[PDB]
Amino acid sequence: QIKTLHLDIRAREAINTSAAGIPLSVVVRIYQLKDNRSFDSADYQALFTGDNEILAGDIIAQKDVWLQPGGSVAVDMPLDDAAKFTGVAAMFLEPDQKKNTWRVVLGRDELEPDTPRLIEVSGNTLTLLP
Amino acid sequence: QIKTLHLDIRAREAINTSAAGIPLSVVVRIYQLKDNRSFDSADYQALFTGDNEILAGDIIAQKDVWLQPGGSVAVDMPLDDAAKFTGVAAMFLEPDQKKNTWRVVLGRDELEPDTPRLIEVSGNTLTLLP
Amino acid sequence: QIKTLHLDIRAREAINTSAAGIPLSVVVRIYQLKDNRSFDSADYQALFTGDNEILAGDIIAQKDVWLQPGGSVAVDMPLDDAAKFTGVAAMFLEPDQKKNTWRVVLGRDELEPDTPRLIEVSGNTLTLLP
Amino acid sequence: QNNLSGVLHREGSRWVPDTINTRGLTFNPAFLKAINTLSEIADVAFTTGNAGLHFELRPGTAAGVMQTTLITDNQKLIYVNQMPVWKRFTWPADTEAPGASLSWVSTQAGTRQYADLPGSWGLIRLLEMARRKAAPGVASGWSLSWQAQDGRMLNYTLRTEAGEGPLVLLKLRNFVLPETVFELSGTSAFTGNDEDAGDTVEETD
Amino acid sequence: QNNLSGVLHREGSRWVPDTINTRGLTFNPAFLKAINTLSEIADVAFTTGNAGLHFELRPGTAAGVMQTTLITDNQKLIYVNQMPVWKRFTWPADTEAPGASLS
Repeated sequence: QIKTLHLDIRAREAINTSAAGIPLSVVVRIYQLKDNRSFDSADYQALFTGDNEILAGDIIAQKDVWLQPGGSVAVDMPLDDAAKFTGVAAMFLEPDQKKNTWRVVLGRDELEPDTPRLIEVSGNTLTLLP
Repeated sequence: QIKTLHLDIRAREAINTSAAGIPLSVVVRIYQLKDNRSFDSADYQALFTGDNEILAGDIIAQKDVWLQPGGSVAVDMPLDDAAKFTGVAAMFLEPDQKKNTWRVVLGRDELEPDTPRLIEVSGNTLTLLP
Repeated sequence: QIKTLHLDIRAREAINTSAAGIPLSVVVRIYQLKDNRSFDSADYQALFTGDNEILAGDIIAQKDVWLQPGGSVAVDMPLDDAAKFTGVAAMFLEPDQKKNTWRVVLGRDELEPDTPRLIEVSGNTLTLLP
Repeated sequence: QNNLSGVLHREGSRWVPDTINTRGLTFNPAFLKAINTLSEIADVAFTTGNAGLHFELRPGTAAGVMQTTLITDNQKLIYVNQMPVWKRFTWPADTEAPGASLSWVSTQAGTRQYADLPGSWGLIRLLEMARRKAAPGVASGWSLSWQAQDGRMLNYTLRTEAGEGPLVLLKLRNFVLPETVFELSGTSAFTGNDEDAGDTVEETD
Repeated sequence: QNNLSGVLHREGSRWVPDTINTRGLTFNPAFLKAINTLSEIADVAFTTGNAGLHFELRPGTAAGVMQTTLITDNQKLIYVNQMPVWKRFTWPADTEAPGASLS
């Protein structure tokens, strides 16, 4: 299947803008899951600050990337074989927990073994690209 | 690549001199890193006394050498394969945190498998040699 | 030959003692000579205060180190190629001009390119070490 | 309570003079202000004898800077532009290495700490330097500027509990217990505005 | 406070003698010094009855010696010529093997 996890994270200038419209940085976390159901059950608060060890136990490993406004950070991760779902979540100033534009789940099939998949951050949303 | 970490640490008589010019000893630590970005982000204080476990978790192993003023200590270390960066940091009385002459990063490529690379300590600075 | 001038200057506690036996500091000067004959002809007075420009013209460059009683100062000098003789002279309270224990001449051959030669100051004399 | 107990009746938190039922004896107004300030310290910070208050603390809002970190009394506040959520800090803690510091991460550099101040009285030392404070938000409504080096500023918005919180401890600077009470000098003087004017200069600058 | 309450008034931290309003009766100066020293002990170490002070600490700067270590009451200070930074000792501690040494 896929041996090495490759991700490329783009970012425009207007990301995580405050009430003054100020371009702010953001912290994005990468999760290697055995279960995706608990990753779809947690809210914004119990995922980044909570002690849901049912979700944390399904997290095999976690790695935090840290991108400037208007830049990019490449992800070269030795992908675990039990990592059925690559959990991508971000911490905006205004995370829309309702419309759920702050997290995406990338399964085993949608990875590429020698090409990074492109995740673009804009405004306060997460966006994939073909 | 490189199997065994070999380092040779020279020292003159005037190292880590106090306000009275007195030749003092010093403690040097060797770090085996998976990441060099956090090794370039920490200051003098949070590296030697801090609990930056993000940096400490990237430290695979640590070993502390301990040299006299005007002497040398040979380093024969079984080099880990994930140790992409050999972190060398020292604890002077006056560590210039600004000009950053108190730490060096030696990558995977600049090691020699059967010859120690030469690190010379003088004054309160760290110096490599070809 | 030798590219970089390296010198290490040790000092005990009893250096340049006055009539009250008080440990005093001292000023040592380093000279890069083209001629050693005029460096052996000048006395204590015309070298440190005189205008012997025949001797000063043979001095390519001069650098003054400044050591505490009971300490050391490392010398990292980019050695000139015409500097055939490294002139070392000191200014004690009681410079014995007769027995000439206040100056030494280090030629081109007795330098080491990556190791400092050791000059030890004690009492009011200058002493080399192998 | 016993040396002049017919003169100053304890009343509320201040000290009221008009209880002598006596004429022909005033006293120095330099005394009566300097005891009112001390009792206002006595009823904000020291409520149980053991000399400890606690005050809610601050989230961060920044402009071109991130990883605003402060440590005091092993009560960390690390902050990387998450959702802003309050904290609660007891000011005299248990045994530790007691002190305080501020450290930020610039866009083009690593961590460099602003200033670390050791000792149990450190939190009131490093908080002196940005008294641009008055804020029209929450009830006790205070903010802090902390203009560090190279133009990067890091904001905070302080919300206290009982009166003024730990900002009232700045009133002790340049404060000496005065001279005489019951002095003949100072017969006619109306200086009942400094207790408003010092906070006027404080809460505007 | 009750055996000679008109003679020695408690004043500040010492004991002032000249409030007897009485003549023909003076006392030994040894007593007046030996109570002043004891009240100076009473207003430095013993503030809350439980008899404990605390005091800031000592870094080192030496000459030809390293690894200066002292222990008191399981509160270590190990020192290998780092940046000198103060620390804090409470002098009577909890249950331990209480003692002190320098190595």
